[PDB]
Amino acid sequence: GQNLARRLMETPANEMTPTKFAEIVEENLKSASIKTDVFIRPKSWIEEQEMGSFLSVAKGSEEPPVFLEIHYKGSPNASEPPLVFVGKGITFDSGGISIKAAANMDLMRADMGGAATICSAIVSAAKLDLPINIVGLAPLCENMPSGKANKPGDVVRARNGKTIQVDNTDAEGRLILADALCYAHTFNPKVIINAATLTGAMDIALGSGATGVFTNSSWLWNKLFEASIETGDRVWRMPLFEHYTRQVIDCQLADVNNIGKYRSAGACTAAAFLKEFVTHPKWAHLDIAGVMTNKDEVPYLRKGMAGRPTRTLIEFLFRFSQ
Amino acid sequence: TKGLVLGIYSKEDEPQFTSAGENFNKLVSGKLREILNISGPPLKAGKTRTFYGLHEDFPSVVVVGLGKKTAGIDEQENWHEGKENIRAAVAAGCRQIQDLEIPSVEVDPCGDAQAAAEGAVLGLYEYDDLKQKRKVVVSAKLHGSEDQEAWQRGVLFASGQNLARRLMETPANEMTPTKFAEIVEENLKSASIKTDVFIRPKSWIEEQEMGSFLSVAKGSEEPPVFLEIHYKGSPNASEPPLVFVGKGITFDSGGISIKAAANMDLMRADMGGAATICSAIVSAAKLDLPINIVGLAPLCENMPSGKANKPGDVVRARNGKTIQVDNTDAEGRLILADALCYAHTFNPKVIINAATLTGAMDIALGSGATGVFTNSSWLWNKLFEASIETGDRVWRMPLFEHYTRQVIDCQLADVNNIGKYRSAGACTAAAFLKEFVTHPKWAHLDIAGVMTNKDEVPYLRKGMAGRPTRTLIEFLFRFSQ
Amino acid sequence: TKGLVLGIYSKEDEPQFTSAGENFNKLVSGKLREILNISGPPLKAGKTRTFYGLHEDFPSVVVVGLGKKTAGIDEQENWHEGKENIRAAVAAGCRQIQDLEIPSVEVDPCGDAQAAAEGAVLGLYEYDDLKQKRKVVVSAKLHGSEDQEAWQRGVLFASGQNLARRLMETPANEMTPTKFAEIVEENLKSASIKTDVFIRPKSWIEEQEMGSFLSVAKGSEEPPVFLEIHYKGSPNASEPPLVFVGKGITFDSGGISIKAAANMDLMRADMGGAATICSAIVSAAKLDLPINIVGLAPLCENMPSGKANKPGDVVRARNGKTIQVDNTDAEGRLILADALCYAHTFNPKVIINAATLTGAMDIALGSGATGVFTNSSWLWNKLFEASIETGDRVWRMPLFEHYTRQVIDCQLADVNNIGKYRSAGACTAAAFLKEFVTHPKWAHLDIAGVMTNKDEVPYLRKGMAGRPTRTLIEFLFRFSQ
Amino acid sequence: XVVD
Amino acid sequence: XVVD
Amino acid sequence: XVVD
Ligand SMILES: [Zn+2]
Ligand SMILES: [Zn+2]
Ligand SMILES: [Zn+2]
Ligand SMILES: [Zn+2]
Ligand SMILES: [Zn+2]
Ligand SMILES: [Zn+2]
Repeated sequence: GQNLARRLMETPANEMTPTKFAEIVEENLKSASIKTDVFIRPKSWIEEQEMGSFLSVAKGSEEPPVFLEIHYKGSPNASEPPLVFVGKGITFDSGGISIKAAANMDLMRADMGGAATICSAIVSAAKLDLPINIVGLAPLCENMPSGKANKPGDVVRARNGKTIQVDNTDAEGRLILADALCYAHTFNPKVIINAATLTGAMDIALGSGATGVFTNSSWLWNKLFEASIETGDRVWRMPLFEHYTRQVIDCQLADVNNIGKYRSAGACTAAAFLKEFVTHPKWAHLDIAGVMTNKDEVPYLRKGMAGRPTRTLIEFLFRFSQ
Repeated sequence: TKGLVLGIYSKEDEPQFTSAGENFNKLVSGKLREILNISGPPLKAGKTRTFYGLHEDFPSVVVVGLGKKTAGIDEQENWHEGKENIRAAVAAGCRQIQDLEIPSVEVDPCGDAQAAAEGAVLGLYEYDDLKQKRKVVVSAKLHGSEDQEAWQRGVLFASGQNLARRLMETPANEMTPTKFAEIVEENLKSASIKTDVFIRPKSWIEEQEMGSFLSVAKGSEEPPVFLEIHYKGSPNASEPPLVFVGKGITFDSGGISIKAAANMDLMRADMGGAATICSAIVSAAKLDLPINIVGLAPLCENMPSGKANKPGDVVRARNGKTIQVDNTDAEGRLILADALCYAHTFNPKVIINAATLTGAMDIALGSGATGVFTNSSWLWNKLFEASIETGDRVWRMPLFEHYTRQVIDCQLADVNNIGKYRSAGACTAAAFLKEFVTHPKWAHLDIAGVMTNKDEVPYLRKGMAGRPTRTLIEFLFRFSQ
Repeated sequence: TKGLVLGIYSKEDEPQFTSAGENFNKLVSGKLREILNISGPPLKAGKTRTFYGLHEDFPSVVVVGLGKKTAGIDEQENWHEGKENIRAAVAAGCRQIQDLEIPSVEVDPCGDAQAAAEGAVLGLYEYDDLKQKRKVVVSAKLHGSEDQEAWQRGVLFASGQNLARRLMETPANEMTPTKFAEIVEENLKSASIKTDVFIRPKSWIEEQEMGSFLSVAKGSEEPPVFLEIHYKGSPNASEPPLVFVGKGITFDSGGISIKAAANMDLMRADMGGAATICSAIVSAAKLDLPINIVGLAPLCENMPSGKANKPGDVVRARNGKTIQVDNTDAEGRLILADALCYAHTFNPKVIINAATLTGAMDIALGSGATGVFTNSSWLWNKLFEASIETGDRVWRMPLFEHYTRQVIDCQLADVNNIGKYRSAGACTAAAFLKEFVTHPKWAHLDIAGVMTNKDEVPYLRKGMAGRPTRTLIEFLFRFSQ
Repeated sequence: XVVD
Repeated sequence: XVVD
Repeated sequence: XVVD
């Protein structure tokens, strides 16, 4: 389940595009159980769904966006409310007009590691044939510079009606996730868990030793943390304080700005941006950017994309189902 | 019902109120004077104090410090100081009424109804349209019936500026070339039917051989527009016009000579040259000034793509000169090469272009005054004198051949779009434009240091300042008289 | 004569006053309630409104919004919310009296005299001493006679913090190693005669084989000092102490691994580890807590010179380990290597060090909570619970072997003073310190993200925040009970 | 991935 | 806007 | 204070 994620992540973005990613997950989910349904929703659906914040990011590229929707119907009663997972699926993050430096931007092929991790865990929950209902949601697009890309300063409307000032085009995960997280409330979830290779600031923080989890639910914090002891693929809590909301809420043109005025608490400000799009009481945001890669730190993983934390996620679902 | 902004000057025996303030004090039988005394230290200029329930009709009364009664033209600062005292003081007073969530205010004329209306309509503006979280829209009216056309001249001058601030502040994905031309078009026709608008498409620009402007617009999929405005205000239609030209880059990313991420969102205001001059034509027409004026603005975005301008490319201007485009982020120069040759077609009396051209103007004067490069000290003098009045200051910069030189030595072409050095960055870019101007009365106003306000101009909140639209309107008024 | 800060909560039928506010309204025969109604929309929390001449004695009365009466511990924010409501509200009210240039104020206890005194003494502080242009020094007293020792507990806690803010804010050329030790020394003796100060010179530090600390101090001509404070508060003198350690770099230029010019003036506050812990010992002694506490602070500057530390140098810590000094701007680590070995000499119960250690802690949590790395969840829990109370929040960070590893692989030496990567910058520096700590109850508080306030903590003006001195004092209080 |  |  |  983890090695699927490592392969989804490691594959060069010109092979692991939005369509390709959805198609490999789709087949991997159906081989795991026929109690599944896949929807590789096209641009026209995303447009109909008024996901303008996600669409704003995908427009700079000629590679088509896909909104992947996975269902594993594992409960005896089909009407049991699901556990929903959301994941960032940028198949390559060049930054766009707020363009990235050349050095090591090849690792950005793994900026769909949020969508890889959660989708691999649904595939493994279904393989384990866990007695729960789970929806998997992943916006998939590339973030490229062009004559039609997002420009710094642009205001785009999220599905929920809020306007976002896109001050920095390299804060696109935030945007893709604004729309996918409003959509998760549609399913009437028990839990909303999103994952994302969101900020380099999480890497400066904990970055490497544990994935950061921002949650409004200490119950949910506790669940993920206990699964983490078991798998050994550690999780560490980070603050979801109003102080950070503030730095993202003061905004010139709009309701929310997609980046804070300061460098300080870079992963807490980006977490504050997502909460603006979440009304649910059991929500965890796992920022996976410091655990995207292995060099030598985790002994049993060779060098390259680590697929972290897919097993802590599978363990969480197992225990949640029992 | 409403609020009331009231003024007072600094001491005589007792600091004195404006006659409106003295009247109101008599009306509440000395209670204002009494509560002012109880409240402590006197109000210095720009400062504020609020008094509740002095009168059944004005449950909030804000007294604003106007400084010295007789403050006039300051030789050191080059402005009327009283007018500046009053703009800042009734702006501060009006924003205090708005924080009280009071929807209407009566404003003291403060001995200069025009400067009182400018502080309130400029000081209360925000650009709120896209936030669902907004401040109470307050309606500011004159406290009295006596000096009405001066107060409305202030409302006119300040709304002309606030148009520019809104054209500038709007995110570039909403304020595109077509959108900009369409809002100016409607704003000019509502001002007077002695107008004509031409939102010239790419095919016209192509026919007009404006290859330097076209070279910049090609990297984007957003269509270019060449906006042409006419206000026919003279009795004789054959009077030669005053022409205004303005840079209309709706977003400057730099293109292939791409900009750094930090704060490139302010580049949505790189059409501030076209906003400023177009707002002043709209206000000249509203003022129904007895002059003929043409407004010219090339509007395009400057984006990186598989067809953008490449560093080193040679493009031909309308006038036949070749430009080496060594740096793709010197695109204003290019857009303006073509629009400035076109201005000579109209047979003008004056050619005034404005532009958020260089960051070097910002390092220079940048913030305190817009730089004006002119081959005409007559024209310099006109703009400078209007600047004293409006308080929106202008400062002269050198249009010396020395700078032409650094832009004329050029490998492939007639002119290079950037100088070999960092030195005199705004003077070299001015030298580039002169290469495309044969007219004897030409001023180039580089508006890049005055694009934004933070705290410096008291009566403007944070954001795009729309500077110097009122110095421009004042110039046309005086020019017409 | 003076001013009065008064509170009110958000609606019931009529928003309700504090009983002091209700009393005052009765005293002016309903006039406060009446002018509040006339003034418009209700006061939400933190917000303010001023009313003139309601009473002969209080010609300015500021009513402050206290939010919900029953606001308590917030699970999401991890603090008492009411205490935080009150700190911000009477800080804002007090600064309104000061802008009225009123020298004295009576402050409403607001149901929690301690939190009311903390908002006023923290909210009114500036560090004015070197400007000749100053604000009126206002004297804040309790409005009443009823809850006196709680209000003075607030004055105590907030003055303990304001000492730290003054130790930090003072320019490093005035707050040198000797100067710092001398101000703390006097502040500790005035707090209690059950104190002993040792301002240990270079010769002692040399005798103590603190070569890692000495390596940092050598580049400067300013003399190092090893400050040692004792507060003998227990009945039995042989009770093992609680030891505090703090980084005392009086200016961090980086040395040979020199810092960039931009805003390196804030490095005058790189002795904020020594300021914070020393202020809390001064306040524990003032509170005359029944515990024994040692305060340890290595004080030196980190300058470039012809004898500074060079990148690559290997220096020996007191404990015999060698450190490769690969980066000269990781000097806190070094100073603390030696001071932390020395803390084991005292036979402590707890070892708590604090330090403005890494910019990476600022990128992390940086600003909202100070990071605490502890091998003791008991100690974590103690600091965290004190943090709920003071509102000056603390957040745990990993003290995992994985990070030790990145600091233990080292070419020439036992430990390298910087990790191979940028990743987990505050966890690697925490791993370096653990190498010098054998104690079972150790917490490292990295204070670099909370060094400064801008606007985030409402009751603190702009400048050095002195965080988290009150969470530290609260911890000692509870530990002593 | 933004940087910091 | 070029820079300088 | 090192940076990062
Ligand atoms: Zn990005
Ligand atoms: Zn440019
Ligand atoms: Zn340093
Ligand atoms: Zn990304
Ligand atoms: Zn430009
Ligand atoms: Zn330091």
